[PDB]
Amino acid sequence: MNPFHELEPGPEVPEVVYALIEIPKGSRNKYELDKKTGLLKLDRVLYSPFFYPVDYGIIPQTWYDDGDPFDIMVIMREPVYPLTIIEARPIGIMKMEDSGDKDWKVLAVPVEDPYFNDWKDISDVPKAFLDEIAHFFQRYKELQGKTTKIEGWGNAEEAKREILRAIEMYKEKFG
Amino acid sequence: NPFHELEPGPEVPEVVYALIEIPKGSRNKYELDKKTGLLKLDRVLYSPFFYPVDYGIIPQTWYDDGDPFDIMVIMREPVYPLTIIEARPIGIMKMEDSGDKDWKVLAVPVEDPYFNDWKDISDVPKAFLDEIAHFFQRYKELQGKTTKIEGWGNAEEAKREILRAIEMYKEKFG
Amino acid sequence: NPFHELEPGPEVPEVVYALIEIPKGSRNKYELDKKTGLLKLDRVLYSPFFYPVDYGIIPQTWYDDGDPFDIMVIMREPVYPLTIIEARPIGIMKMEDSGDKDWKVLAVPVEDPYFNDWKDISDVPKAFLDEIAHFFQRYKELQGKTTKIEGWGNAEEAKREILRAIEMYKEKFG
Amino acid sequence: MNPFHELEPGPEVPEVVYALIEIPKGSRNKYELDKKTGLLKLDRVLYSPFFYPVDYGIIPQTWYDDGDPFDIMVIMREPVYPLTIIEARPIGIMKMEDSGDKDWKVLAVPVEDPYFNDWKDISDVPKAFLDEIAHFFQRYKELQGKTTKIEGWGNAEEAKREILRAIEMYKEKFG
Amino acid sequence: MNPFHELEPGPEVPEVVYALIEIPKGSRNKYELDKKTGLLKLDRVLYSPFFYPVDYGIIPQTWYDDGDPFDIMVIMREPVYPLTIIEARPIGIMKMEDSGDKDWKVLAVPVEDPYFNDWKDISDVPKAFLDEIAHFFQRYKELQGKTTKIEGWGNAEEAKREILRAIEMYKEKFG
Amino acid sequence: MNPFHELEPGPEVPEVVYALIEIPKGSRNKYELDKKTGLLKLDRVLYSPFFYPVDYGIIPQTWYDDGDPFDIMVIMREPVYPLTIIEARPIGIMKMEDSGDKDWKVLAVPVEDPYFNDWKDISDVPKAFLDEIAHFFQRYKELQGKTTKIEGWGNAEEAKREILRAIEMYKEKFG
Ligand SMILES: [Ca+2]
Ligand SMILES: [Ca+2]
Ligand SMILES: [Ca+2]
Ligand SMILES: [Ca+2]
Ligand SMILES: [Ca+2]
Ligand SMILES: [Ca+2]
Repeated sequence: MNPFHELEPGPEVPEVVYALIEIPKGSRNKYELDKKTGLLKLDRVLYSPFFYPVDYGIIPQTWYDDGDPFDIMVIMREPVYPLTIIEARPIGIMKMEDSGDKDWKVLAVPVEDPYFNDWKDISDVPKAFLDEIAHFFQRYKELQGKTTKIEGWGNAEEAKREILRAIEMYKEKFG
Repeated sequence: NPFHELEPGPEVPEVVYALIEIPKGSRNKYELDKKTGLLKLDRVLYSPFFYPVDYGIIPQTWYDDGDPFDIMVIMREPVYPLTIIEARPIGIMKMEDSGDKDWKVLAVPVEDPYFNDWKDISDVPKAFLDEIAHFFQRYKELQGKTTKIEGWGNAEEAKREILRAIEMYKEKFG
Repeated sequence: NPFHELEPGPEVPEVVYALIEIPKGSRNKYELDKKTGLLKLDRVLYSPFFYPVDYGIIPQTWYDDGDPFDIMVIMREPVYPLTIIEARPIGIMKMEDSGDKDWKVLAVPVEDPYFNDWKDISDVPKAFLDEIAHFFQRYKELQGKTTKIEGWGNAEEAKREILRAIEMYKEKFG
Repeated sequence: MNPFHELEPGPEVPEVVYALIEIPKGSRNKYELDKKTGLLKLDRVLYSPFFYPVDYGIIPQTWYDDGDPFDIMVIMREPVYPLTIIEARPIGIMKMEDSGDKDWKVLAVPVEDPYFNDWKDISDVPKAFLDEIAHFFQRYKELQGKTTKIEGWGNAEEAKREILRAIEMYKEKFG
Repeated sequence: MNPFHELEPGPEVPEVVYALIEIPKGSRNKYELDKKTGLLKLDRVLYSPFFYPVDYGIIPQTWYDDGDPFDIMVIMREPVYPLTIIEARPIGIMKMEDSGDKDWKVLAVPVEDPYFNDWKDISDVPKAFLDEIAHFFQRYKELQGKTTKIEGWGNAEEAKREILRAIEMYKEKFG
Repeated sequence: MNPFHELEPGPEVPEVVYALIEIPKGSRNKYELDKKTGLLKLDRVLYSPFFYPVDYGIIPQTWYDDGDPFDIMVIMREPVYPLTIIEARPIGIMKMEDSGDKDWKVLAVPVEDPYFNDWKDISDVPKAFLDEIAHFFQRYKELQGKTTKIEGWGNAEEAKREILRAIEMYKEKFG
């Protein structure tokens, strides 16, 4: 069974969504979901000594403008294992373009860690942390000759808007 | 869902399967999603405690608290979530959590020769039993929940409860 | 011995040195050997709890409990024991341990821009303060010791106590 | 169901095969796929304080002379998680017998780590590294009283021929 | 200052000794104390994928027949850092010869971990654990062409005897 | 006191030098020796989620054009602890400028890991690995607004000449 197709986008969209984690914070290995089988697959080893600064994954049953499931980054104190489901509250969105593709990514916090109880919008995140995430996506494919453009951060309302768009796109492509 | 498809064990109740959800050393509490059988984050423990054992469930069991029967396996090196271990029950922790009978089997892996002579609760260092009981006594304290630890039962008692849980599953499901 | 040779800080009490003894995530409790200044195992915590912060002492301080003044530094990645960190005090945990005044400074590292806007106790998520207090409330429970947590003071109060501890050191030693 | 039966042997066999990893480098726990459910299973804890020196798994849809799927060892700088699929280039083969059975193992490098771009055959591997792998397999079951015999290393050409034979054996026995 | 010369052999010799740890359990790197300076030094990387099964170090102010400080192995649940002092209770001794040298090693438990409160003699240790330690020292230098002979285990009384011998030897060589 | 002043530059300079490690591979924390006490000090947390790709330290009793001890990078398979001494063979040198200062760094392999026995010059290192190290230094201070310039790599001969120059500079400035 392919988790991407079988799980709902979340229990209370768009206030609480499911994040299906593919890459735990601290990994230099970039994993993806195998399209056919739903197994974890190594996509590549990052060409530079950078690590994913957040737990990284996808929202099930979404589709985005770049022709992939919609990506979500979840701030976890202790990283989870790949293929773990996290109930996540979206708090913002990173706007960026990768080789002409709109490759925006939702930023979210776990609902069930009380540490983040007061994080509800992009302004609640330390600025240095946002910069470190943006710098990662700006440079992580530099040695592969790819250029990415970081366009800035959007707030929680914008993230939620985009999640609803992505859910609709999925329904139109597969349903 | 691995909970339904796997047998309770290759030689019940002397050897059961433990389906591990939480490796020793984790502060994240994981459970199985009941719809899909994927691992799911239940919560992050509110206190800086870590699971002192690999923690999971015995497949095709059901217990008084309306959940699969819990099992704790002592592993020298923790396994990954969703790993099956063949485990020998050596005892049982008796506890209530918010008025529900929430007993948990203590077990050792059959395939680690380190534990070959552990066969009953008396073979476990007492400081180690204390640390496990203390974990369950306090790990939900900041969530305002009360747990009562009632003590430890021996291997025979553990095995009786396993048989009871295997029967309860058959009733409720088929 | 690093405790005696290092100054209390480059800009007391706004910036102090923390000499780390125990990295976050350790179950082993380390201290400095007073004769040699080497790291020494004090004990293994009796319960499966881990230090929720990097834990150490402020050099050339002394406190009411007859020890160097304790400091807890919030580090995203833990450091190695015997590492010096430049730390900004943002608060103070008030607690008694077996009748001794055992207060501990809470601090953030100056050189991690993540914490640039943490300047007082109100900037810390309350769940995090709770988890620290809970650790010290229960970590010696199985050793039969009682600790009393009296609450948190703010940055100004922390800095006053640091000045007091720096003076106490000068009295007792030279 | 069971990734061993559902996945193809590789996207471009035998030049590029899939390695389905069961044991990450650094593990003292020896895991195997439960061939009923396809879940990871603990087979044993190694009796000696040795760790797997490579990420160890099987090639899907293969069968070998010893009556199990064909083993593959992938050199990863950062170990992956169990049940991860890696696209791998075979560069050689370890010839060994375990309890009288032909228990040969493919040695491979990941296609998507540029570090190994110039590793194409067995002669590209540091000799000390080949020795460490062989010594592990020579001794890891010694306290269990089993005997293994290390017969040496074959080159990439030989490894690829054996992969094709294993693919054929699977077809005859199941397909 | 050199810790080997400055620290006493222990607070209550031979019932409780100091172990100055050089190698934490799980390390493949073999560290030693630099003779001149007392700093940690890499001696070698073990040639095989084996890890030290115990925290490993020396007793300060001792000298043994093999012309080195007397070695001690401490069973720790969580490994310590190098150059950490542990108050340790000797419970046995491993008898072995390395290239003609008597290279016996004390086995000990930490006084301040209540897990080991009842471990007082060699018979309290699981047999499989003793075997795993012995197998490690039997084979860890095999690829270096060295042969070691394991002669067996002695009890707590014998360990204590040897500690007293080693303390006296030190006094005669340096004092 | 201060290992930087007490230790010799190496046992057989410039063929074999001592590397005194300050930062283990994998660290995002940047450590430096406190030049008053010789204790390890946190200099900064890197502003970006990058990790040191090598074990990083200094050669004792050296001084360089940028007014600090000469930097050395040691390739270790398993990282060591801070303040560990490694006997290292120089195989090359990274030429770079940091804020207008000549901040060149020796690249070296450990003498006592047989894995690197055949690494003797810069051409023996996989090109992707040299690129990853250079990219780290090109970008690791970008969010601090500092600029570094990577000028390329020199061979073992050049590295050894620079080591001798640094040893001489130390003598003139302190000795
Ligand atoms: Ca995308
Ligand atoms: Ca239960
Ligand atoms: Ca105190
Ligand atoms: Ca085989
Ligand atoms: Ca010896
Ligand atoms: Ca420099």
